[PDB]
Amino acid sequence: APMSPSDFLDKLMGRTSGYDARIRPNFKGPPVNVTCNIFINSFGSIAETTMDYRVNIFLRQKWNDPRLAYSEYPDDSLDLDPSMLDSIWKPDLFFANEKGANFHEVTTDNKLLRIFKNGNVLYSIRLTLTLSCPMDLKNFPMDVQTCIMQLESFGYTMNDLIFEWQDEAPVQVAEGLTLPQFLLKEEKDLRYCTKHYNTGKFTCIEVRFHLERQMGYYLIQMYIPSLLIVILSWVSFWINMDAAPARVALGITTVLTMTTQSSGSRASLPKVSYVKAIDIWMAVCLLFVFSALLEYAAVNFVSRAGTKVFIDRAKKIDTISRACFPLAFLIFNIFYWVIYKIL
Amino acid sequence: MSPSDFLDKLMGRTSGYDARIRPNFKGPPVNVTCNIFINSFGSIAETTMDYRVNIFLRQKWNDPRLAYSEYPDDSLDLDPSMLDSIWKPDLFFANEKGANFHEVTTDNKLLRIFKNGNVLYSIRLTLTLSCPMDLKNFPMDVQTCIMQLESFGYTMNDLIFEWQDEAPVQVAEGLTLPQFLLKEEKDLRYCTKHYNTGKFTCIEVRFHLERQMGYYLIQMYIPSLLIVILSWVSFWINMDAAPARVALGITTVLTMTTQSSGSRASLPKVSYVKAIDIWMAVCLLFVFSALLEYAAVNFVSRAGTKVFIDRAKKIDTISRACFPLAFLIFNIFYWVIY
Amino acid sequence: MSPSDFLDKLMGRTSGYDARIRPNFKGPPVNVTCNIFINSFGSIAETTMDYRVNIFLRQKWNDPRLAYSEYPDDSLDLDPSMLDSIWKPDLFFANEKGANFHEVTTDNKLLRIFKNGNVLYSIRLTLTLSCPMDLKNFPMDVQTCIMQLESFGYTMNDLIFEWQDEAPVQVAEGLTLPQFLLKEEKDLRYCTKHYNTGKFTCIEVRFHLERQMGYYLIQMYIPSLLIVILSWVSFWINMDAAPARVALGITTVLTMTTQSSGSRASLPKVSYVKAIDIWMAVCLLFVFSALLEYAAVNFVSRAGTKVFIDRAKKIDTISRACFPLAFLIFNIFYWVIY
Amino acid sequence: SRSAPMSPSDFLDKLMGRTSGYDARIRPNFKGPPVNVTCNIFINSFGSIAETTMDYRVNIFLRQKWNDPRLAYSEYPDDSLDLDPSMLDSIWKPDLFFANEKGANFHEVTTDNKLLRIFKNGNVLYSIRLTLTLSCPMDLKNFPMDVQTCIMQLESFGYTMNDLIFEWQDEAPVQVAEGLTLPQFLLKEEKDLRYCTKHYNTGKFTCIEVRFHLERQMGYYLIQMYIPSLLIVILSWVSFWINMDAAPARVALGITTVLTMTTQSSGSRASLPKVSYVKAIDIWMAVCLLFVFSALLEYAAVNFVSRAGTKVFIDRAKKIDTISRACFPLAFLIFNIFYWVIY
Amino acid sequence: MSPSDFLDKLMGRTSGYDARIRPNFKGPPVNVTCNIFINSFGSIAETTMDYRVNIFLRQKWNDPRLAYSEYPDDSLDLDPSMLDSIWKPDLFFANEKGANFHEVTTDNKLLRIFKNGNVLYSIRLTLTLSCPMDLKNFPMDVQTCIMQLESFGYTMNDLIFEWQDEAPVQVAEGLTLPQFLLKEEKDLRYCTKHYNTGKFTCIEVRFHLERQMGYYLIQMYIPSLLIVILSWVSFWINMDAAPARVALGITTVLTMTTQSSGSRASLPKVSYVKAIDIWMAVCLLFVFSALLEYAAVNFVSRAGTKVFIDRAKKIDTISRACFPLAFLIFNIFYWVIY
Ligand SMILES: CC[C@H](C)[C@H]1O[C@]2(CC[C@@H]1C)C[C@@H]1C[C@@H](C/C=C(\C)[C@@H](O[C@H]3C[C@H](OC)[C@@H](O[C@H]4C[C@H](OC)[C@@H](O)[C@H](C)O4)[C@H](C)O3)[C@@H](C)/C=C/C=C3\CO[C@@H]4[C@H](O)C(C)=C[C@@H](C(=O)O1)[C@]34O)O2
Ligand SMILES: CC[C@H](C)[C@H]1O[C@]2(CC[C@@H]1C)C[C@@H]1C[C@@H](C/C=C(\C)[C@@H](O[C@H]3C[C@H](OC)[C@@H](O[C@H]4C[C@H](OC)[C@@H](O)[C@H](C)O4)[C@H](C)O3)[C@@H](C)/C=C/C=C3\CO[C@@H]4[C@H](O)C(C)=C[C@@H](C(=O)O1)[C@]34O)O2
Ligand SMILES: CC[C@H](C)[C@H]1O[C@]2(CC[C@@H]1C)C[C@@H]1C[C@@H](C/C=C(\C)[C@@H](O[C@H]3C[C@H](OC)[C@@H](O[C@H]4C[C@H](OC)[C@@H](O)[C@H](C)O4)[C@H](C)O3)[C@@H](C)/C=C/C=C3\CO[C@@H]4[C@H](O)C(C)=C[C@@H](C(=O)O1)[C@]34O)O2
Ligand SMILES: C[C@H]1[C@H]2C(=O)N(C)c3ccncc3[C@H]2CN1S(=O)(=O)c1ccc2c(c1)OCO2
Ligand SMILES: C[C@H]1[C@H]2C(=O)N(C)c3ccncc3[C@H]2CN1S(=O)(=O)c1ccc2c(c1)OCO2
Ligand SMILES: C[C@H]1[C@H]2C(=O)N(C)c3ccncc3[C@H]2CN1S(=O)(=O)c1ccc2c(c1)OCO2
Ligand SMILES: C[C@H]1[C@H]2C(=O)N(C)c3ccncc3[C@H]2CN1S(=O)(=O)c1ccc2c(c1)OCO2
Ligand SMILES: C[C@H]1[C@H]2C(=O)N(C)c3ccncc3[C@H]2CN1S(=O)(=O)c1ccc2c(c1)OCO2
Ligand SMILES: *[C@@H]1O[C@H](CO)[C@@H](O)[C@H](O)[C@H]1NC(C)=O
Ligand SMILES: [Cl-]
Ligand SMILES: [Zn+2]
Ligand SMILES: [Zn+2]
Ligand SMILES: [Zn+2]
Ligand SMILES: [Zn+2]
Ligand SMILES: [Zn+2]
Repeated sequence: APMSPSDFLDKLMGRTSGYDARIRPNFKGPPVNVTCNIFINSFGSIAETTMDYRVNIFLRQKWNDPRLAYSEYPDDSLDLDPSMLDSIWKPDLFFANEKGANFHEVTTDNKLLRIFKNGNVLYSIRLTLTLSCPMDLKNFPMDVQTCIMQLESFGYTMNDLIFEWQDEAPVQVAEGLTLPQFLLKEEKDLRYCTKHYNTGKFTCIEVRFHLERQMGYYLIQMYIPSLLIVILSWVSFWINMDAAPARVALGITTVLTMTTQSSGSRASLPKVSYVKAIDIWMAVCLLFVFSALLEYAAVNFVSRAGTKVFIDRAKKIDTISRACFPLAFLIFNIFYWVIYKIL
Repeated sequence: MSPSDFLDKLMGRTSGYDARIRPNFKGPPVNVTCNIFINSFGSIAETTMDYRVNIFLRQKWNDPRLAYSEYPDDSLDLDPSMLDSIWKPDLFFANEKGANFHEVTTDNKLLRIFKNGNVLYSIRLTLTLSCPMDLKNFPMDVQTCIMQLESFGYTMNDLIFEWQDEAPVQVAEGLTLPQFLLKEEKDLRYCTKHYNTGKFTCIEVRFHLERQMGYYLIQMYIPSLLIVILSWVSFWINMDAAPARVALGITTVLTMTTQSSGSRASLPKVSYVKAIDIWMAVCLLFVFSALLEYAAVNFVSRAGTKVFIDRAKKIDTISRACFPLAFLIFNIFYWVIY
Repeated sequence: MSPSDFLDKLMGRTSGYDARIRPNFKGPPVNVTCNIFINSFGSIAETTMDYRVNIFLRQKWNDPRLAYSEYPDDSLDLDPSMLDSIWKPDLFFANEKGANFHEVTTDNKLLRIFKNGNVLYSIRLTLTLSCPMDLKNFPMDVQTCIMQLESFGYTMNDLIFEWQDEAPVQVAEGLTLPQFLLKEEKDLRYCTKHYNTGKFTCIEVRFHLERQMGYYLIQMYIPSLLIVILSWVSFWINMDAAPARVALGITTVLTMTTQSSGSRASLPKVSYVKAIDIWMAVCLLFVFSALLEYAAVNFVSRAGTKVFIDRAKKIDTISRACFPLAFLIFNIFYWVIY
Repeated sequence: SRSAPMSPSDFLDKLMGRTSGYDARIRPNFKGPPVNVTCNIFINSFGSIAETTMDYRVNIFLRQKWNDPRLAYSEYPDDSLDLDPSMLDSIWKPDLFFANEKGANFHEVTTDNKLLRIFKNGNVLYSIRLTLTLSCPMDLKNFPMDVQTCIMQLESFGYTMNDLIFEWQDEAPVQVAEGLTLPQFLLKEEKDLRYCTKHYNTGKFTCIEVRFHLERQMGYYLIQMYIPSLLIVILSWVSFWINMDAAPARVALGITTVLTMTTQSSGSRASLPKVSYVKAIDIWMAVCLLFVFSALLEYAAVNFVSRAGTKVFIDRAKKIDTISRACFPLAFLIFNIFYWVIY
Repeated sequence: MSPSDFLDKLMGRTSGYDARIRPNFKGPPVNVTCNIFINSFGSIAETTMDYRVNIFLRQKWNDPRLAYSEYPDDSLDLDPSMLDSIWKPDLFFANEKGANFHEVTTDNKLLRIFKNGNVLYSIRLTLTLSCPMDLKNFPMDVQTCIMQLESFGYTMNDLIFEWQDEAPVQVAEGLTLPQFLLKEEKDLRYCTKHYNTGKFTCIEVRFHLERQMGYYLIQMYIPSLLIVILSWVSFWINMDAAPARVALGITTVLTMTTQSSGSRASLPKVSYVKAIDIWMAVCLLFVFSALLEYAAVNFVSRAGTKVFIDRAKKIDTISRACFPLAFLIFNIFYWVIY
């Protein structure tokens, strides 16, 4: 008859085992090789203001512990109760760019422990992580962001512990996982982030996600409504020059609506000190609207004396402006959209 | 037999019971029958794309090691501290963003065992669950929010989940949602997962949430009508009054833009066209056209000759009937489509 | 007898006491008498539809195993660490959204035992309780917020809750709420629950919260009067001044819409008509009619003939008396109804 | 013959450990008079004073002193001994809680922020660092020239007055960190001390109280509230120097000042709780609104009496502006004299 | 010697080691040498007057009880669970508002011991530290944020802190702050505390944060210029156009007030004059004077006599050159001062 599980666990890692979790596998020999892979269950809360993003993952860690090799059962592997994780050695993996992180204990510890005949261990744990993602917003809202995730050892130096991504499918994403503001690109870069502190040299592996911001929201809520205000400023040119309060009021309100439009769009962003692509658009839209008001300043000023010579001279400005600003604004959009579509 | 001695022999020191070993450990998978009582349902957020729920999660399964003959009682209600001593499933919620137990004034847990070794295990949980939303038809949209009950560590050969046949999901009497109607029919299905670590049991319940329309009539649709109707009073005003007709034309356009942008403030920044965007867009055309109407009236009437003053006067008389007509025709189409 | 030896024999190692067994375990249900002291009452949120409270929860019951004769004292005040050694009820709050104990500087708990085995158990708790609100009469509404004390694991045959006869709910002296008046009368009743797991004891207290009106007079009703009264000054202005009368008519309409929408910002998005919606709607009619009044005046006076200029002049003289009259008549109705 | 003094390990074991027979569940002088606990606090930080939630936050060192005869020692000549704070679990100590506490926490980084010192005669000094959010009911009648009294109640939860009594130190019970400033308030030097002895249906419990006096700084409200209101009132007066024929200009100027004043008034109430009594800022805004609203009614009169273009009425209307030009600046100055003198 | 046996003899059961006793307990104070690695630096809030940091805190000291000769290794890297078995300093952060350890996936701690008994102890911490700010020169202000490392329980005769001589504070490569520049030079000093409980070791590091100006040029200073320049176009407009010049004068004043008040929204309510208040105040004078300029032009030109119409015309011609000049002179002064 085969050995009872209770007796087996006691002899392998319990009281009678002589197993010490404070000693690493191959303790006098070469470093432990931990093979990592992650399953991304959820990806979101991508905040420009706080410059971070949230992720829910299953972190898988694989390594060999010869002390856990067994011959008592024919099974290729054994699925163990996760309470046995406290009894075995395991890597001290932490996330270097983590701002917040927690385990999941409902309804029980969200953990998995599997051991193989030859002493291989599979250790999966569910984690929620808030990771820092420094952003370059120069091309906002046509920007593309690279958010990273660093898996590092806190206490073991490179001679004792080394991390490594799986060869096949290191990062997996849940089927049908969508982000409302971004597109998560299929290609994820993998690299080493090996750290050198004054305490020594520590293993660190990295994955980089590429996030492309979706443009459609900004067309509807930012670019189209700015067009509306610029087009509105042009109706001044089809209005009678004698109607001063109407043309001025129409010129002012477009300028002020454009400033609140511009400042309101910057409300959901961090206070960076470089020029963004949306700042260029709003600046130029503000010129075209501001020029339409200066256009009437000229029309009102040259037409002071009611002599036909000046009334017609002022009339000439409106006829030119009626064609030139719509032309000049179209020329600007050609340049603008080509620059941020080509580059 | 004294309860103290009984508990010791069944699951305590003298029992030889090992909670690290599942029931029927060398045999077929443990069949866990689940049912939930929804105590509270709310915090349905479009922005963060999730909802909050307070539930009693009931789990039923058979553990032959816990069968008893010492008492005639069909079942025994045990102190929940004994839950630490017995095996139980590792149920987690796959789409959970936040979750907690309830420990006031004591652990909000229930443990009941039956003669034949059946276990009833109820626990009170608060869960924040993710609910991806399709807002194409907002605010006449209907949302499907799910809840996945999954095993983290046991594969399908060791552990299987299953909904109760009779009344798997129960809702507290008189439970109302201020923004939504929770439909009576809940879909039940399997979400069985296949990871690189293996095949894991997963069962799913889908709630159907129908957004209540009344709020948006009062705070969104009626006040937009008011601005469109306001733009039409321009057509009954004297054409000579340029500042009045222009100012009235502008303010309606700007009030309409702030109205439109303000309605999008409580929503996530999605990149598709919503039903409210169509309404505001068209309302903006009718108000913007009313201003362009005066641009025409002011332009054709430049020279004070009677021929043009009457020609300009003709535009207002047509516009007075045509925009109210055209706007009514639009509402017929709009409300019929959705 | 030394206290150390006494505690050891009553509930410790040598006692044979088992906290997993209830008092009168083979007999009738344990009668727990509850009373609460409300230390703090506030954070009453309409949006999230809940309120926060800080209380001392007192529980009284008899455990014959804790009867003593070793000391003449009527009762003994025990160190609260002994609460872990005795049986106690599993009271939870059914409508609790959040709850916590208080551990600074030590556990905020009290344990007192009496000669005959009676136990007094007081614990300080902060609770966030759900309070579904009816805002039909807002801001002249009155709200009923409840608090349910329930057993999670014991059925009615094993455990029954009951309010004290004398002063079950006590309130700290000078406790005031800035937005509400907490009425002196609190309703007490049974909320006995029937789940598929059985029948569970539940007792309930209902607080009546009357919203204070003064804030809304100053920040909502008076400023709306100001805008309505402002619209009437148009009628004392020259009819030739089109831009002035129109601009004055528009700005009052738009100020009234932002006034109306801004007042709904601190409320949940409910789909029924509130009393404040009626007021703002009617105020909007009187302001909107004042603008339509000038549309008529400007339209009938097109040709500068004396017959129409006087006919248009007649409208203003009637309107000067009729709208102030009609608005006063509306307030008579409105304030009398609510 | 001078033998070696007792080892600390053995000493702690005999005083409060295994061999001691010490029971932390029994109070000092258990069959005798009440334990006299002498309290004092050091205020490390004082802030987050919120009108809306009606509370304030404080970081303190809470010192408690009392005598436990069981902890008297003669084995060392030292007047006192500084003990590892893990020994706090082994001794009896008071059950002090803060009666008006809405939130409270200990500090465990990098170790427990606690101090335990014992004296030859059995006196104990126990200091613990706490962050507390305390409720402070506010009277805003005189806001923003209001003065607030925020209290802090130290109470026993489980011990009645016959077993436990609290008492402030005679010398310097409340100490404040040097250079501690509050941006919105001035913390007055004088702190009131008194008894808050509680009588519940569970009995009579010791309670001692400290009252802080917080005087709100006026400078912020001059710059952001009072001066900008003056600007709008002064702006309304420029109407009186404008031509009476210019109806749209005088009306538009009259309206915009009224509406700017309402948004000014409602915006100032945004950071306050929704109280149902009249505040001092409500009086100011109300009167400022009268002066601006009267300036518009002034033109209603000017426009109405001057209907027919006859010289008699045009001059009669002209007389109103000349009186108003001097009377409103006078009347507004008279109001400020009254207003600022009252508060 | 096996590691298990070695740890048992050095600090475990057979060791006789007592973590409640400090190294050199009857002798001179323990000298703890501190150094920090700044992994992250941010959340610098003016409103709450604090900042957040993520660090590795390194502590070095000698414990002769931990000296070893059993292995030739210069040092040994120990499992961090052994930290509970050894004595270590009670370092706390005096100006800490919030602080936490990091336990994912295991305790983020490092323990290394040397032959001679030296200990290296590194722990990862997130800290929210208070940073009182002087905003007199905002937004051209420079801030000094400090970090105090103090002993809570040990007086100066038992425990002394000290910064490392070489590289006490290290910063992660490529660490940038979006609003500030973290200066390379960090001041180090002693903050030794004297309470009524005694004299306690305290060492301090001061970071110098220079606020980046570019954001405020784009979102604050340039848009204010735009409104001031807009006010000047009034001077090229016909004096007969009263509603146009007044409306243009008003809207610039009101846009400037909302501009000014909106810039103060992200700041604490301090009662001293800031540099941005001076700028907005002066910008408000130039815009307010442009409106008073027309009050003069409209008033002196009452009677249509050529003498006054030209006299009023003279004011505009002077104002057209003088305000652009005077505003340029102001900017020369302003930007040179700060
Ligand atoms: C000269 C200003 C007057 C008032 C003109 O303003 C207007 C029209 C009327 C006037 C003629 C409108 C104005 C923009 C200007 C034109 C300006 C630009 C096209 C850009 O800026 C210029 C000058 C600027 O150096 C001050 C310079 O950046 C420097 C410093 C930078 O460090 C961060 C550095 O990276 C760089 C290398 O070098 C830049 C390259 O080039 C453009 C960047 C300005 C955008 C401004 C805005 C966008 O939204 C802002 C806000 O939400 C609002 C309410 C109004 C906008 C506005 O006010 O827009 C706003 O502030 O035209
Ligand atoms: C008809 C609208 C035109 C544009 C008129 O608008 C104005 C004046 C000009 C036009 C003549 C102004 C308008 C109110 C209307 C008159 C309307 C009422 C007195 C009330 O509503 C009516 C119709 C309503 O049914 C559409 C009906 O509800 C029932 C049936 C519904 O099912 C069909 C059902 O769901 C619901 C639960 O029970 C009701 C009993 O009775 C009143 C309730 C409307 C209030 C509206 C408002 C209050 O604040 C809102 C907002 O903050 C804002 C910015 C402006 C307001 C406004 O716009 O106020 C506002 O939106 O007059
Ligand atoms: C007299 C005001 C009239 C209405 C003038 O207002 C205007 C133009 C029109 C009028 C002529 C506009 C006004 C500024 C003033 C001129 C004022 C200054 C240049 C400064 O202030 C003066 C007086 C001030 O003492 C009241 C004094 O502070 C000292 C002494 C105080 O002890 C008496 C003491 O407590 C204090 C701590 O230190 C100071 C040194 O000097 C300047 C500081 C004022 C700035 C004001 C503002 C900036 O943004 C604010 C707000 O976001 C807004 C909406 C409008 C602004 C405004 O309203 O700006 C605003 O409120 O001109
Ligand atoms: C065996 C451990 C550790 C130890 O406790 N001792 C006594 C020795 C003895 C001889 N040589 C090395 C050690 C150290 C290192 N090994 S270990 O490689 O298994 C180990 C164990 C735990 C660790 C660690 C390294 O880095 C930080 O956490
Ligand atoms: C008996 C357990 C587990 C174990 O510890 N041992 C020693 C053996 C021995 C032989 N065959 C299988 C095992 C595994 C599996 N069984 S179990 O089915 O009861 C079990 C128990 C706990 C588990 C688990 C599976 O997966 C998740 O956590
Ligand atoms: C004695 C307990 C409980 C138990 O553990 N056993 C062994 C028996 C034995 C015989 N009859 C009943 C029991 C049950 C019931 N009793 S109890 O009434 O004291 C009890 C104890 C704990 C409970 C509970 C009821 O409801 C839920 O939590
Ligand atoms: C000695 C304790 C407590 C106790 O456990 N016993 C057995 C007795 C015996 C005789 N008289 C009184 C007691 C009580 C009271 N004393 S005590 O004064 O030290 C005490 C100890 C702990 C307490 C308490 C009072 O009230 C709050 O919690
Ligand atoms: C040895 C400890 C402590 C102690 O427990 N005893 C018995 C004595 C005996 C004689 N002299 C001093 C003591 C005190 C002080 N020492 S200690 O320096 O190692 C120490 C240990 C722990 C401490 C502490 C001081 O202050 C803060 O917490
Ligand atoms: C602590 O050690 C440093 C060198 O590591 C030394 O310079 C300093 O003097 C020591 N401090 C004391 C108080 O002895
Ligand atoms: Cl206007
Ligand atoms: Zn790539
Ligand atoms: Zn369905
Ligand atoms: Zn009642
Ligand atoms: Zn005082
Ligand atoms: Zn320096």
